[PDB]
Amino acid sequence: IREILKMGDERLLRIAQPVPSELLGSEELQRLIDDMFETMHHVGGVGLAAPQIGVDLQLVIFGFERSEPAVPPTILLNPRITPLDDEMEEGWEGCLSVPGLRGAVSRHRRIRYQGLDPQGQPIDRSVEGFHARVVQHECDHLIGRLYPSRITDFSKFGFTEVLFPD
Ligand code: NI
Ligand code: NI
Repeated sequence: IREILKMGDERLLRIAQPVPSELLGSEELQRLIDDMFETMHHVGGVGLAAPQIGVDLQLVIFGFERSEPAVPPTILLNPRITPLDDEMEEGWEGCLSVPGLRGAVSRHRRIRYQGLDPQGQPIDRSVEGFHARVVQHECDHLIGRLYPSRITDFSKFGFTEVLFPD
């Protein structure tokens, strides 16, 4: 469990450093991953960027699956996103660095993403809808973008208890 930096901290604005080839498969890289999962499981989030705990590395984790749009548990390093078409889809987002709030954000509906897993094996997936949304959201942290900077319709930005009574 680690401190989630909250919006306004200048560490969330960094352009993150690539993970060095040298740490691929290293113990230090494992501790970080473990902390990130423990921290994300504890505050009940769907995803987490290393910069959100003030670690300046292109490293994100995400994964959603319970009684019900599932997303596989993934550890993506040094990622790179390619939109597959011009189609956009609005949907609800929150974030642990912006507690108390939700916003509607329009994202690419279909992406390819590529990167490395923690042992340096390449990742290369084509995804749509929610899975595509989460990856776009987490990769924004690595270029110092939080989701309010992405909102086009501020009629749908507000406090969670006000937008969602239940
Ligand atoms: Ni190197
Ligand atoms: Ni986030």
